[PDB]
Parts: sequence; structure tokens; C-alpha cells
Amino acid sequence: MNAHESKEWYHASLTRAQAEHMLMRVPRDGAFLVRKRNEPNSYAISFRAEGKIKHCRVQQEGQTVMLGNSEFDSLVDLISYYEKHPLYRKMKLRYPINEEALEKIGTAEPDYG
Amino acid sequence: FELPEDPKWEFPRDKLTLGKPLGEGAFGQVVMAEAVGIDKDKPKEAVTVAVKMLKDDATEKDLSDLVSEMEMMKMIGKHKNIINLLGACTQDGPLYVIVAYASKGNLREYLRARRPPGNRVPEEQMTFKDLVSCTYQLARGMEYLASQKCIHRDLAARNVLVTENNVMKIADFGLARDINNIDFFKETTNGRLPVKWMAPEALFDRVYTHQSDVWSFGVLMWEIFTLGGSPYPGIPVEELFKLLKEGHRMDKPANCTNELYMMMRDCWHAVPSQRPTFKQLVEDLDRILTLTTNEEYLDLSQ
Ligand SMILES: Nc1ncnc2c1ncn2[C@@H]1O[C@H](COP(=O)(O)OP(=O)(O)CP(=O)(O)O)[C@@H](O)[C@H]1O
Ligand SMILES: [Mg+2]
Ligand SMILES: [Mg+2]
Repeated sequence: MNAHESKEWYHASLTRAQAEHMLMRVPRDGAFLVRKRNEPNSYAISFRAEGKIKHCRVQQEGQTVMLGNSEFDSLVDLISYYEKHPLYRKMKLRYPINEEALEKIGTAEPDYG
Repeated sequence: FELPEDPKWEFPRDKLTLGKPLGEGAFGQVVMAEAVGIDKDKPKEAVTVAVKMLKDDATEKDLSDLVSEMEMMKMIGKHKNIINLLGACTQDGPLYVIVAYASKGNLREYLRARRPPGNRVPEEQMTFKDLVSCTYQLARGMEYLASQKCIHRDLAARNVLVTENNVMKIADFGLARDINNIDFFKETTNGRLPVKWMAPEALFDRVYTHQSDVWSFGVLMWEIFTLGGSPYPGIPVEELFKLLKEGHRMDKPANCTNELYMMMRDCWHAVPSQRPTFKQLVEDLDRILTLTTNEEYLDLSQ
């Protein structure tokens, strides 16, 4: 169930503003990440869809994670599902994002300013 | 009958190609046009612009009015939330006032086509955060306008333009006045009066200050959150003043939070000094916008 802790798209410690900073550097719909929230048993999936950045609450309870009306055994199951099934407006999850992915498909952060 | 020269703002009439009408008033008209080289950095590139001008049935006074409005825009200077003055044709021919083209029309039209379902632009339907963003931008434009010690005297959704990137541009400077070192404008002529946007002191004493602009700002806020609604529904203008002195104010729009309504009601304070300044409006709207922006979560229940 906690197999998500290994995945490239999961972040145990990451703020909303940080996830925005990362996603703003990947202007592709389907770019996404999952972050733990401060509230117990809460996560958020942060993703891009139709050009804009979105955040969704994901609650865990017992043996189940919930997103809207959908229920899964685990976060890994939730993510795997929304790769093959639209999450928001025909948009499927496509590009898992972390700082190493951003080195490769991300716009460069300006060193000077 | 002739107008004084101003070389830095003057623009060649051949350089300009008048086109599709955008607005018509009684004596005034605004047309779309192509102006090549109006950008000084891109001397050969054609720019889409808007051109304000008179009908043929305009009087001498109609002309001096348009000249004054143009000089107001010169004095006010540039700001991201005030429509940009590009230049003019003042010499040998009709007066053309050239201004930045806003491709999404005026704020009232813009809002009305972006309502929930029953012209319409469904993919650009307004959200609460967008509405607040509109209001904050206009607050900033006014804060700058007031810092230039000028008053607008005609804030209304019909006089705000929306650009292609959804930027709010304050426009129509035809009632605008310089009040530097005097801090009130006292209207001695009667005139065109946008009665449903005026503070009671302006309706009564014919005197205008930064405080009465703030009153108009509150009515503008109402227009925004009713997504282009018309103020004081079912009430004729001859009755508004008495109604206003005896405490009447518009109801809270549903798209409006209690907090934003209270802001609204505060702009409409009976005592002008108890109203917020545009500076205070900006600070409080910045706060509200940020809170709203940081607290948005997409709801996939529907
Ligand atoms: N730069 C611009 N871009 C796009 N549309 C514009 C525009 N300027 C004006 N318009 C259109 O024309 C309308 C505004 O005309 P404007 O407010 O400037 O003068 P007016 O018709 O109100 C007579 P008066 O200036 O004496 O009050 C707007 O509502 C808008 O629809
Ligand atoms: Mg108008
Ligand atoms: Mg007007």
C-alpha cells in the first residue's frame, strides 16, 4: 500500500507553492505529482490540464484512498488508473514530475536576476 | 478652429487605415484600424489599434471635449491597468485619437458572454477568483490614477476594456479632471451625469473627489459580481438620490462573499471620509485574491 513512497512522482515533503514552481517549468498537460499534505492522511495530486495548474485533495481512510467518487486500494493504484483513464476533461496522467525529471523536460530556471 | 501641434504624439494619416467600428456614441465613434510603424522600435510593422473620433454632426464643443480627454491621457501617463494612448492625428483633417486595441471589448460585454449557461464564450466562463482578479486590477489602475492626482468621474463597466490576455484597462477619460493642489473638482456646468455611479455628494453638490471615485468603484464591483448586471434594478434615476440619502444600497450579488460585499458597502459609506482609499482597496484585494488563489482545489465530484 505504501509502495508510493518509492515512486518518482511521490513527494513526502513538498509545499503547494513548490509544486507550482515545478509544474510551471513543464508546460505540458498530464504533468503531475503527488504530495503529502500537513493534515493527517491527506495528499494532493498537482497536475496540468488544459494549460493550467490544478490541485486535488486525496484522502486515505483505512485501506482505501479516495479522489472525488473514486476509491482505490493505494496511491499507486490511483495513479496507475488515471494513466489509462481520464482524470479531468479527457486528460490522462502522462509526465511524472520531480527535480530530476525537470532537468530533462523542464524549462531552465534562470541563474541570474 | 485649428489644433496646437505636439510632435512627439503626432501620427501620419497615411500611416493609418481606418476599419471596423467598435463603438458608437451620440457625437463619438470608435473604429478599429491598422497603424504601421506606431511602434518606434518596429517602424515597418502594422499594429492593430482603436481610433476615437467624432461624427460629422459633432459641434465645436464636442471637439474641445475630445481634445481634453486626449490631454488627460497624456498627463496620466502609462500603467498596465489604464488603456494605452498611442498617438493622434490633430493636423489638417479630422481629430483621430489613437489608442491600444482591446480585443475582448468592454467589461460589461465580456462578463455577459462568460456567464453560466441558460455570443457566449463557454470555455472562458468566469470563476470567483477571476472576478476578484478583475476587481484587484481595476483597484490598482485607480490607485495609480489617484496618485497622479486625477479623478476619473466615470468608472463603469462600459468604460473598462479587456485585452486578449484578460488585462483590465480603465478607459473613457472624457469626464476625467486634474485636481492637483485643490483636491476637489467643482462642476459648474450641468451635463452628462452617470447618475447611477455617482456618490450622493456629487449628485447634490456637483463636487468630485477621490472619495466619490471610490463610491463609483463600489458600483463597478457590483457590476462585476453580477457579471455585467445593471445597477439599481427597477429604480429610475429621478428617485435614486432620495433613496440613497435614506439608506438604500444594492443587495449582495450571489457571486459575492460577505467580505467583498462589506468592502462594497464600505465604498458606499454615507460619509466620504469613512470610505476606503484606493490604496486600502488594493491591499485588501491583494490579500483576498491570494487567499482565494492558494485555497483552490479542483472538485472531481462534478
Ligand atoms: N481601445 C478599444 N478597444 C476595443 N473596443 C473599444 C476601445 N475603445 C472603445 N471601445 C468600444 O467603444 C466603447 C467605449 O467608447 P467610449 O467609452 O470610449 O466613448 P463614448 O462612446 O462612451 C462617448 P463619450 O466618450 O463622450 O462618453 C466601449 O464600450 C467599447 O465597446
Ligand atoms: Mg462607454
Ligand atoms: Mg463611455
